[PDB]
Amino acid sequence: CTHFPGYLPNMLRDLRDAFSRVKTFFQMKDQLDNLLLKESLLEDFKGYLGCQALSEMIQFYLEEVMPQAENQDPDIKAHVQSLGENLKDLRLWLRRCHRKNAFNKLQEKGIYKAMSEFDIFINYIEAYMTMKIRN
Amino acid sequence: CTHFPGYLPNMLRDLRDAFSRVKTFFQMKDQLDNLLLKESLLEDFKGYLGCQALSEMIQFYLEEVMPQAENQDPDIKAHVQSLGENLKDLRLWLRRLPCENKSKAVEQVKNAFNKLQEKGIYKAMSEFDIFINYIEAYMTMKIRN
Amino acid sequence: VPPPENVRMNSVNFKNILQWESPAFAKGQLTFTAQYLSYRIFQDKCMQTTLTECDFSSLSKYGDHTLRVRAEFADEHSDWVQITFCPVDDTIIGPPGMQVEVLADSLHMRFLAPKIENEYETWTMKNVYNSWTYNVQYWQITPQYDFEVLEPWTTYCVQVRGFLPDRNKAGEWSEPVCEQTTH
Amino acid sequence: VPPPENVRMNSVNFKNILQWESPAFAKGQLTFTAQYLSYRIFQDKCMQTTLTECDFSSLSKYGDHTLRVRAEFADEHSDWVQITFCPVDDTIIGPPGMQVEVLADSLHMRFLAPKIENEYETWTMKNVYNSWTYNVQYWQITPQYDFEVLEPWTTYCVQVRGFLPDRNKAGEWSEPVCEQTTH
Amino acid sequence: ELPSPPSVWFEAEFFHHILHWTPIPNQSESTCYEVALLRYGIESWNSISNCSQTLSYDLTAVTLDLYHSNGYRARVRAVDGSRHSNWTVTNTRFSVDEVTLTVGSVNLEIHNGFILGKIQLPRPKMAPANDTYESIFSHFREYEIAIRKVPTHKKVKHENFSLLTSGEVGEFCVQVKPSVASRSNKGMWSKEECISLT
Amino acid sequence: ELPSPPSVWFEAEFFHHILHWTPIPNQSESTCYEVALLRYGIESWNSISNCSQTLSYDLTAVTLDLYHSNGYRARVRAVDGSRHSNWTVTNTRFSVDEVTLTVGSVNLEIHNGFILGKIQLPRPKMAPANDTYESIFSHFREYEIAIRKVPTHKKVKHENFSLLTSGEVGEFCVQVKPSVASRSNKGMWSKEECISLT
Repeated sequence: CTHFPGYLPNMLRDLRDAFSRVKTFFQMKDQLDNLLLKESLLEDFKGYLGCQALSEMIQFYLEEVMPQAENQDPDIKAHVQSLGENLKDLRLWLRRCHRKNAFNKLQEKGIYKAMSEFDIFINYIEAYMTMKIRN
Repeated sequence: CTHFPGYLPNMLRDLRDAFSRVKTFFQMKDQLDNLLLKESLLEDFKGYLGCQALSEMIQFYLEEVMPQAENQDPDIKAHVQSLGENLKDLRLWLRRLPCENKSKAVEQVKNAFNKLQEKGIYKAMSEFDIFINYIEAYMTMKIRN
Repeated sequence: VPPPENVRMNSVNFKNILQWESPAFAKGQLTFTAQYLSYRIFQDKCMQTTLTECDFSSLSKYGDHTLRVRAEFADEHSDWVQITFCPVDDTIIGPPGMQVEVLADSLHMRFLAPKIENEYETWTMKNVYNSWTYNVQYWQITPQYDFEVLEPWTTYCVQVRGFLPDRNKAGEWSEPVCEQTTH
Repeated sequence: VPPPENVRMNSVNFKNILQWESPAFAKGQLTFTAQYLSYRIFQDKCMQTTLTECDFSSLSKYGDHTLRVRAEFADEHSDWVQITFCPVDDTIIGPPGMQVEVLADSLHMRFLAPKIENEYETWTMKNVYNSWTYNVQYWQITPQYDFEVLEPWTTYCVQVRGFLPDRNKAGEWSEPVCEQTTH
Repeated sequence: ELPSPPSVWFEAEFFHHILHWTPIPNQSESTCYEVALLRYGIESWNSISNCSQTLSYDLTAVTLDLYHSNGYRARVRAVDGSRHSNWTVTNTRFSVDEVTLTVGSVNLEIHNGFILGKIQLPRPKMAPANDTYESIFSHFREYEIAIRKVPTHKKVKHENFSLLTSGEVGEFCVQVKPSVASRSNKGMWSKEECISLT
Repeated sequence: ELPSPPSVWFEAEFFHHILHWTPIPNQSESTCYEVALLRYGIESWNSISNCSQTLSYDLTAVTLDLYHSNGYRARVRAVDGSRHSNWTVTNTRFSVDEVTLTVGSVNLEIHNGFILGKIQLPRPKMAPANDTYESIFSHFREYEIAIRKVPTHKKVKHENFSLLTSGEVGEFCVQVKPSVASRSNKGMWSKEECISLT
């Protein structure tokens, strides 16, 4: 990427130390000692397709948990929003890094063409499946 | 796969032959001989991020175009409904093959949180540090190689 | 709003015609729907037909389809029984046919597959099924790859069914297809 | 509703403060907001300050931030100037400091960087940019791997700046620090 | 004015892209017909002749690349001297799946322990001979064999088959119509075969 | 009832996991404290003693796996003979991010043309000796160097450094404070050293 590994350590430092601000609260109230340790991240989702589960993980945190837990206790909320932002910055550093319009140009005729080139689409799903199968 | 390679001939035969019913009308109405043939399908989409795109194209076929082209002309609509059907039947036998082989753990990732909704809100935000240590875990793999 | 019940649908060799036993009572006649899981729309297969026995062979072979349905009055909806079909594996195997020999000195049975009711073309189920292998099992014998080759006057005689090599499964038996013993 | 204009945002060492010269005219004082591209919610991040220049140093230093802003009367909305930031790239580099020698017979300068004004912890610009390497250029010279050690009585004298290997960039020079030549 | 062509259609056999068309109504002795070809990927048609008096003119020689190419567009255009009618063209791209496919040859043989037959896959001489129908449809191909006595059917993906007559005697005749398992192309009944086992 | 323990927290330097807790106020001569431990992945605690009377207790021998292991959680309950109070627990789970880092040793030497410093990396005997300060923190290590005269600092990535004193004279003392740039663990000023170049 754009000489990205020169930034990675500092970004991880920013995520850990930013999290530390709210850790004292949530860790102190998560008393039921459930042991889900998210084992799967490295032992699963590797290879290629599994990875995207971690991109889904990122979006899971940013949307699913951040603005609900933000109101879970409302008085101190900047501490959790700045953490969601601080992981969104890493998602953006994934889009650029390692991890149709011309159709939409003619809307009125592409409706016909997209449903007249379907046989060639079949021929090509056949063609590149015959690559994806041998290797 | 789930004997997906045993079915490979029938699914494509049925998609092409299902397409054949409306082909006369669709190729007849797309008369400007534009040369957009979705060529990139075989020539591109290599790598984890790139490979899933061809699938997105699959979803375009099954979802984006099929159920609109069904009502675009209503008299022959089974013929386009059959296009949506014949791409869901192939996608469903796909992913179940690194081009589409999926992973089910990512749901243990979330539902075990939602198990205790009031308290998982807390625990998902008390296990954050280990999340850091695993994102770092594969960072130091993805860097070495 | 007494709903209809006791649906029995025989999809043997993919002939997907349904029957829901629509109730003929005063509040049991009014409109009903047979929605399907369309690609996106999730549309109705057909409009209220007083006879519940709506065909659903239209469903594709290799995937699966939900049969979400309803029945209703002007101001009330009657209950429904949404059975999802996956005809390749959620089906019965039709009884295969066969061509049978009459020669006394040697019997034969060539197996033939069941056929899907495709209006447009002519098809054999073997396109849909990949490991097809006939099984003749009657008073055990078993067919060769496509057809069976190679007795005292015993009335115990051939019976045949569809079979799949790895999803060993049985169609209606061709018990009717008796064999001719000879001196 | 005469809006404020002539935005100049000074990001030297990540103090992301803007300035628009809020107008004191009849329709130019009342409330305004500075919404941001929050991870998803897209929330507000400052209330009305008579000075348009609300501080925003809180913004992260490696991502990018939308500066969606508005201004309004109770019954009318004013204009706005959405400068998108990416503080790592879209910023100025401060003037370096130094640790300085007093020996006449041999001068030395240990180089020293600008420091980020982080309320929570302590950081140095060198930390943020991993390939940092100073450039001292005066009457061209370039600093030794880390620090400078050691002519006619010439008043042409040191200046120092930050430099980056691949993103060739220059902070403001540390020009004032003249050196004492000697016999 | 002059009438447009009544019907303009593509007859594309295996590497025998023989165009066929209906004539203009009330054609003159001065009437002529054009024949044309176009391949998809090309923005405009290709021409075959200033005059074809015949209803048709093979464009194969230009259309040799029909099988691999993205597709084709073809036409015929009747003409009567100086005054010319308009063309009638194929709205639908000409591909192999429009092209009735066919095989090269079939045979029947009797061996010591079984009968055998070993078919041939069309490879037209005009076609560039390095590439043959056998070569393009590499993994998926499927063709029906009908066997009847002179005075019974199965679907096969292989050029060779054996049958109950393997250790038997009698007069049986065979036809083969090809297809592609991937494509429902409307095969054409290929050359016949028949053999005596007696 | 009797009061539960007020607070239970960790003073864990490099490989010294000494659990610490404040005792009950006005403890009797009969007063005792239980000690317990828990590791994530286990559903229930493990015991260390029926009574610990001291204010603190080393768990190092069971906590040897702290670095690879996700973490640990511990607690105390006060007891006075038969009658026992309820437990007090470590609110913040004890993980690697709690461990205060330090180095093994440092030195000062004078060469013909330069000064040098060459650190040693801690591995305690109780630790499983395969692992050491070098072994867990495989890629990143970063430590500040302080050099002062008897009566000055920079950030470096490497175990070895030379400095302006390379050609100089004087009495200088050294401290080294380690860290990990990818991490926020609060390093500690490591063992001192001092040498005169004068």
